[PDB]
Amino acid sequence: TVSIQMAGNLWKVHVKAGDQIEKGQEVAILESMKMEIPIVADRSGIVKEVKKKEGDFVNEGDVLLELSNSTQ
Ligand SMILES: *C(=O)CCCC[C@@H]1SC[C@@H]2NC(=O)N[C@@H]21
Repeated sequence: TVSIQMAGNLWKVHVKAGDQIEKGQEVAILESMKMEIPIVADRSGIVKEVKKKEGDFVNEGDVLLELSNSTQ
């Protein structure tokens, strides 16, 4: 459902399976080779699955989150 938008490392994560998010709420943060980019929910929903973890490597179009309302 939600995906990373820049090359980097998933500095922090703020979602869990079964958690709730709302469009524009902070769900992760990128470090990007010493740059800083908040990662916010592309759409509201209940989280079904987190496709990465805090500290994982990530890239533009790499998966981040899967939502029950979007994986019906
Ligand atoms: C350089 O590679 C050393 C570690 C860089 C960590 C970076 S600096 C910008 C981001 N903010 C932060 O606290 N950590 C990330």
